[PDB]
Amino acid sequence: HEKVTIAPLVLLSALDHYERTQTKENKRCVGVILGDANSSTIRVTNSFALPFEEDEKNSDVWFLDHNYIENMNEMCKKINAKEKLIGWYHSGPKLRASDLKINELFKKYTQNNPLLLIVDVKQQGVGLPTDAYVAIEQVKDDGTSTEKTFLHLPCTIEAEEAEEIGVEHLLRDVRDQAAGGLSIRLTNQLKSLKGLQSKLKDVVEYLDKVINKELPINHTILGKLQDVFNLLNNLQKALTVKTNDELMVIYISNLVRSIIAFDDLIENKIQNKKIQEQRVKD
Amino acid sequence: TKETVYISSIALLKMLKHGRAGVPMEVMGLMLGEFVDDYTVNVVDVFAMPQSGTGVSVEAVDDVFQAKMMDMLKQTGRDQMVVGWYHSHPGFGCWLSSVDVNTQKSFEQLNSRAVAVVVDPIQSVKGKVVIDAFRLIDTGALINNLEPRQTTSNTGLLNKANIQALIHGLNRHYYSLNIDYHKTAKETKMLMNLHKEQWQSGLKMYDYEEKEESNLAATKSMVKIAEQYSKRIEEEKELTEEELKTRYVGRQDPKKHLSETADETLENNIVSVLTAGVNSVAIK
Amino acid sequence: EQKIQETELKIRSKTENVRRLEAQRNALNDKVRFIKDELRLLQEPGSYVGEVIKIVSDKKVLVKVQPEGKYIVDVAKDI
Amino acid sequence: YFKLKKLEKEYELLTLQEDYIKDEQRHLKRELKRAQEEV
Amino acid sequence: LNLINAKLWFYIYLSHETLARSSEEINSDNQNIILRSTMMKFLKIASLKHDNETKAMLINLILRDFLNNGEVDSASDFISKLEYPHTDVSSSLEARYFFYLSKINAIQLDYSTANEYIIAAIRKAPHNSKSLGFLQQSNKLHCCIQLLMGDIPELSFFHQSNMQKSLLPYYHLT
Amino acid sequence: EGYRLDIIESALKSKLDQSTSENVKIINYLLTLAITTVTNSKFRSSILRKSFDFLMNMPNCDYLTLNKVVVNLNDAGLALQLFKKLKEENDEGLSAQIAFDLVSSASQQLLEILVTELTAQGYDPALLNILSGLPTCDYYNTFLLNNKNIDIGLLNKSKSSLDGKFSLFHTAVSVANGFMHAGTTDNSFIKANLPWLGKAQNWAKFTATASLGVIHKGNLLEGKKVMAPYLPGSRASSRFIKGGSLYGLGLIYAGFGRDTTDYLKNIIVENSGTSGDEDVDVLLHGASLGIGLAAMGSANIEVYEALKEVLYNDSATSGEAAALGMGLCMLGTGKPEAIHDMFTYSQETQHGNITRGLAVGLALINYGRQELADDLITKMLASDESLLRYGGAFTIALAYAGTGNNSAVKRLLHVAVSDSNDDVRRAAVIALGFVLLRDYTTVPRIVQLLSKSHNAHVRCGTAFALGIACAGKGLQSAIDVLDPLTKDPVDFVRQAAMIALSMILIQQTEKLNPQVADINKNFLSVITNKHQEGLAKFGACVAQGIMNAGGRNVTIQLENADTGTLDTKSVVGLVMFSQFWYWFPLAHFLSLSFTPTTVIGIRGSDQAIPKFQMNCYAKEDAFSYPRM
Repeated sequence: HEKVTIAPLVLLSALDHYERTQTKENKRCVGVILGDANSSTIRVTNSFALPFEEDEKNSDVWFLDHNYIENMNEMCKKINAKEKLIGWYHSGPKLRASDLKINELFKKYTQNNPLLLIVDVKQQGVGLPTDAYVAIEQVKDDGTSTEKTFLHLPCTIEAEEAEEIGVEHLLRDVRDQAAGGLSIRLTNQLKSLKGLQSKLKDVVEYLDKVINKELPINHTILGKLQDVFNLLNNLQKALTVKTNDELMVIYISNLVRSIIAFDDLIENKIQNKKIQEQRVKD
Repeated sequence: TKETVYISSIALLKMLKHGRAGVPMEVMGLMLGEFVDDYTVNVVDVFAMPQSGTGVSVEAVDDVFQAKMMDMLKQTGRDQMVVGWYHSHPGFGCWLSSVDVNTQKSFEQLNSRAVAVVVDPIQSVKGKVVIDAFRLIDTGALINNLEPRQTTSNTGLLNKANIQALIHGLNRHYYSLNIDYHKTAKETKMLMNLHKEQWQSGLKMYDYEEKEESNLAATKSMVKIAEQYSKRIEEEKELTEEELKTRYVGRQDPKKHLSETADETLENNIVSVLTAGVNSVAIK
Repeated sequence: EQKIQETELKIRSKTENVRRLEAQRNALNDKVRFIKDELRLLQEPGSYVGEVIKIVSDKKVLVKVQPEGKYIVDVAKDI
Repeated sequence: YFKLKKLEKEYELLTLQEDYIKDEQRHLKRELKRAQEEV
Repeated sequence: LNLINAKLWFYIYLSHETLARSSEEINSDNQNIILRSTMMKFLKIASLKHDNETKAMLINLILRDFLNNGEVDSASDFISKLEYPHTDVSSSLEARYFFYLSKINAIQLDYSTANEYIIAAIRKAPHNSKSLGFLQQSNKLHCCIQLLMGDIPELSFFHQSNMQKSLLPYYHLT
Repeated sequence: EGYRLDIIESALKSKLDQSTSENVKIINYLLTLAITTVTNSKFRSSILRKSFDFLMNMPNCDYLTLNKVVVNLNDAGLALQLFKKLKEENDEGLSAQIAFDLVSSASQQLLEILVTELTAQGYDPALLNILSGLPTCDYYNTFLLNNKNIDIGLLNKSKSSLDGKFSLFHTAVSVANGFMHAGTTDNSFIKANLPWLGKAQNWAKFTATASLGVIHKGNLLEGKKVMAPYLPGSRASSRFIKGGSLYGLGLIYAGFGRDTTDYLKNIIVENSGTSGDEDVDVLLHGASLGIGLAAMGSANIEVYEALKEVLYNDSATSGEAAALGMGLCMLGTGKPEAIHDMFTYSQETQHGNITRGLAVGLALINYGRQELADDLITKMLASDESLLRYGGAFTIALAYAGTGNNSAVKRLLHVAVSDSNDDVRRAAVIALGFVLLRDYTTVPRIVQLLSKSHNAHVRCGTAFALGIACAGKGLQSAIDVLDPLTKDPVDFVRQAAMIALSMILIQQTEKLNPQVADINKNFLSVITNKHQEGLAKFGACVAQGIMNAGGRNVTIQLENADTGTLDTKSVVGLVMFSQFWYWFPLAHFLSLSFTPTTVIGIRGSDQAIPKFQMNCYAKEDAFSYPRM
C-alpha cells in the first residue's frame, strides 16, 4: 500500500516563507520532497522550497526553475547522498489545474512515482486537510475522455526520535494521555462527522452550482451519492434483533468484573487502624 | 559582559535529525537571524554543511558551499544575517574541539555577534538539548575576571566536571551562556493541533470496529480465559498464613499474584470500555 | 441566626477530604523527587559487599571481599 | 453577630484548597512518566 | 445535638400495649391527644438549623406508633420532610427502621418490594431482652414473604432464631 | 450589605449622645468597614458626604474617620471644605489637625490641589509645605541618625573577603551600605579605601552611582551633586557610569516633579532619533525611568509621548526603562486609549524587556479599577507569550488588603497550578501577599503547599508572602517553614527564604527572637563558605542590610494601621524589587518602601518636634534597641 508520511518540518519550513514574502490568498508555494523509497511506500522527510509565482486571473501562468533549484539538492547530496527526489509538493488552495496538464516535467527529475502534496497557508482545519495526489491514467465514466488525473491517498505526520520529544518539550502544557482519551477522540469522531457535515453543506452548494449559469454535472460524484440510501435508516431494523445482543454482552462482562478489582483498596482502613496502634511513641 | 540565548522552534530541530537519530559522524551548519548583542540572541534560518570523510574540515568552512546557499536565500525569500555557527560532539567531558573555536575566531572579527551553539548528539537522548556556547569576550573584564550568564544565580549548569570548574581561568577561551527556547503563536497552537500525542490521526472515524468479525468472539475469550486464572491465583496467594510482614518478598512479589490481577481484570475492562457500546454513533 | 450556624457546619464536612488531597499530593512529591534522586545516587559505579571476620578498637572493621583479599575499612555513624 | 464576618475564613480555605490539588493530580500523573522515563 | 437521644421518650408507648396495669391514666385514652402533640413537639423543634441528627430518630418512633393507631396516610405526606442526609448508623438502628414498617406492604398489595425491606428485620435482631419478644415477629413476617415469591432455604434453619412451632403453620402453608 | 441611606441618617438621630471624640467610635464602626467589607463604590461616594457636614460644623470629634473618607474617593472637594470651616478660628493647630494625617490618607492628586489651589481660598501659606510631603521623611533623617546604634564589625567582617566582578562585592556590599546608611547621608564607607572603589565593573558602577540614591534620600541639592565628575562639565569613561545617577535620582527626592521635568526631557528628545553610541544610552537609560516624576500622580502627555520615540531606536537598555515611565503617566482609573497603544506595540519590537515592559505598564495605568480591568486581564492571559502575562494579579488586588475575596484568589489558582512557566507562576504570587495581610498566622497555610513539593520556582514563591504580612508582626509557625528552603542549593529558593529571614527578623532582639543567632550565620557564614553560589553571597549582605537599614529603625509595612489603606510608593516598589531575572540592578527600588516605627510630635505653629520626656517603655526586655 502507498502511504505518504510527511515530516512536520515541511509545514514549518514553508510557514516561514509564507510570512517573509507574505504569500497567501490564492498564491501557491511550490516545493520538492526528499527521501529514499524503492517500494510503493513513500517516506517524506526533508523538503526544499521552489521560488514559484503565479497569476490569480490566469491559471496558465507558471514559472519553475529546473537545474537552478536543484543546486540545493546538489548541496544536500554532499550532506546526505542516500535520499533523492521522490516527488514534489504544492499549495493549491483552490487547486489550480496547471498540475493536470504537464505530469512529465516533474516526473523527469523524479524517478519515483508522481506524487503531489498540499500545503496550504492556512491548514487550520481540525480534520485532515493535507491531501496527496498520484497522477496516473484512470478510466472515467463521465463520458468525455480518459486522461491523467489525481489519485487521492491518505497521509499523516512523521514522528522520529529527533522531533518526537522536541515538540513535546516545546509544548509541555496540555497532554492528558490516559484511559480518558476516549472522550477526546469520540468527540472528535463526532466533530469528524460534523466536519464532513460541513462538506455536505458544500454538496448542498453543488446543487446550487447546477442552479448556476452554465455549469456541467459530474457523473462520478453522482455514483457515490446514489448509494447513500441502499447502503447502511429503517433497512437495518431487521438485523437489530441479533445486533443489540452483542452490545449487551459487552456490558455483562464489564460490570461484573469492574466492581471486583476496586475492592482491593480495603487495606486503607486496615493501615489507618494500625497507625493508631503506632501512636504509643507519637 | 553578559548575554542570554533564545532559539526559535524552526531553528531548534534541523541537524538534530542527523545529530540525534541520524547516528554519529555529525555535521555542522550556519545559523541566521537578527538580534542585539549583550541582551538577547535570535536564530531563525539554519542550513547545514556538507559531510566529508574527516568530518569538519576546511572544505566545510569554505564559502564555495555557501556561495550557492546564499543565492537560495533571496529566491526562497528566507534571508538573514549570520548569528553564528553550530556543531556537535559525542559528549566529550572536557575540550570538545579546538578546531571549531578557530573557525569562530576567524569569523568573529567580521561579525562579533556570532554565537557558537554546540549540542551533544549522544546525551540528548533524554529529549533535552544540551546547552553549551563558545564566544569571544563581549565587553571585556574577561581578560582577567568576570562572571558570564546574566542573572549570575540562574540555575546550576550541571554538565560533568572539568569545564564546569574551568570557567574562571579559561574564561577568555570559554564564554558560558544559558540557552532558552521560544516559539511564536504560529509555532505554538498550530503545530500542537497536528501533533499532540503520537500523531494527529486525521479522519477520526477510522477505527478497528470495521475490522471486527471473528475478533468480537476473540475479545470475549480474552475477558474470560485469562481472567479465570486471575481469580484462582488471587485466593491462592492470600491463603498464606505466614504474613510476618518485615521484608520477605514484599518488594513486589504480590502484584502479579494479587494486585496486578486486579489490574489484569482492568486491562480487559479497558478494552471493553475502549469501544464500549453503541460506537456507531446512534443511527440504527 | 442560621447564617452563623450553617457556615460553621460546612467546615468539618469538607475537612477530611482536603487533608487526604495533601497526603496524595505529598505522596507524589516523594516519587518524582525519588526519580531525580536516582541521578545523583547512581553517579558512583556501585557498592561492595563482604564478610566481616573481626573488628578492631581503632573504629575500623575488617571486611573480607569475595573476589579480592581482606580489607580493613571504616564504619559509619549509624553502626 | 460580628463573628459572622469572620466565619468566612475557614469556610473559604477548604474550598480554595480542594480544586487546587484535584486538577494537579492529573498533571502530576502525566508529568510523572516524563521524568520517570528521563532517568 | 448529641445531648438528645431517641430513648428519652421511647419508654412511653411501651406501656400502652400492656392493657393490664397502666393503660394510660384511663381506659378512654384521652391523654394521648396531648401525647400526640408531645411526640410531634420535637418535630417543630427540628428545623433548618436545628436537629441535624436527632431529627432522623424523631419520625421513626412516631411512625412506629402508626401500626394499630394513628393515620398511616400521613406517611405519604411525610415524604416531603423525609429527605435528609443520614449522619451515622451505630448499633441497634438497623433493626429499628423497617421492622414495624414491614407491614406497609399489607395494604398496597405489593410483593417484590417486601424482599428488599424484610432484611431490616433480621439484621442485628437478637438482643438480651429482644431475643424472645422482638425476634419472633421478625421471622413471622419473613417466612410469609418467602412464600410469596421465592422459596424457603430450610425448614430447620429458622429454628435458631424463632420457635419452630410459631412458624409451624407457615410450613404447612408451603 | 443592605445599602440603605435612610437608616444611616435615621439611626444617627437615634443616638443623641454628643467626650465627643470617643462617641464617634460608634459612628466609626460602620464607616471603618466601608473599604474592607463594603466593595461598592456608591456606598462610599453618595453617603459619606452626609456625615461629612455633621462633624464639620462643631469642630470637636474623631478626625480619624474623616481621614479614611478622602482616601479612595480621589476627590478634593471634601478636603476643600475642611479648611473653610476651621478658618474661622484661625488656629494653625485646629485647621491643620486633619491635614497632618493626610500624608498617607489622600492620594497624590489631592495633595497637589491642596497646595496651589488653596492660595486664594484663604488657606495658611505656612501650611503648604506640610501637605507636599516634606514633614514625613525629614523627621526620620534624624531618627535614623542620632538614634542609630549598630556595630560596623558586622559589615566589617565582609569588608575584606574577596573582590567580586560583575556586581557582587561592588553591589551586595554597596547596596548593603546603601540601606545601612540610608537617611544618614554617610558616604564614608565607599571612600574608606581607594583600590576597591575603582576596580568596579561597568554595571557595578551603575549600582555604585545609584547606591547614593538611597543613603541621600530626603534631600534636594544633595541628590545629584554628591559626585562632581559624573555631572555635566566633566566626564569619566565611555561606558555605563552616569546611568545610575539618573536611575536612583527620583529615590532621593520627596516627590518633587519640577526638578526632573526639563532636565530629563531635553536628554530624551536629543537621543530620541537615533542612539548609536554607548554614552548615548548612559544618560537615556536613567532619564527614561526618572522622567515619571513629573508624571507621578498626574496625567502627563509629554512624558507619554517622549518615551514612545525611545522604543523606535531598537535598544533594550532604555527601552524597558521608558516602558516603566509610560505606565507611571496614569495613576488612577486610567484611560483605554493609552492601554490599546501599549498592546499594539507588543507585536512589533523583537526585544524581550520592551515586550514585557509594555505589559508591566498596563498594571500601572489602572489603579483601583479591579473587576472593571478584567477585560484587559483576559486579553493578557489569553496570549501564549510568557512576557504578556504580568498584571493578571497585581491589578486585581489593591483595596483587597486585609480581608479579601475568594473569587480573586480562585482565578489565580487554576492558572498557576496548571502552567509550570516562570512568568505565569510568579505573576500570581504578587496578589498572594496582598490577600494574606488579614492574618499573619494564616500566611503559611494557603501557600503552604508551595514548599511541600520539590522544584525551584514552586519553592521560590513560598516565602515571598512571609516577608510581607509576617515581616513586622512576626510568627512562631514560620520557623520550620523556612527550614527546608535553606538547605536547597538553588539560589532563588535560598534567596526566597533569606528575604523572609531578613524581613521577619526586622526589629528583633533577645527574648523576642531566640533563633536570631542561628539565622545570623545564614547572612554571614555563607560568605565564608566558598561552596555556595554568587546570589548566596550577594543576598548575604543584602538581606543583612535590610534589617539594620538606618540602624534597624525602619521596617516594611504596606498597610498602615491608621487609615487601613496602602501606600503609593511602598506597594509598587516591592513588586519590581524581587525580580532579579530580566533586570539585575532593581535592588534600589526598596528605598521607597521604608516605613519606620515611632511617634513624632508636631508643634502648633511651626510644626517641629518638641524636646520632652516620652512615656512608652523604660526596660530593655520588651521593646528596646536590638544589637549584638
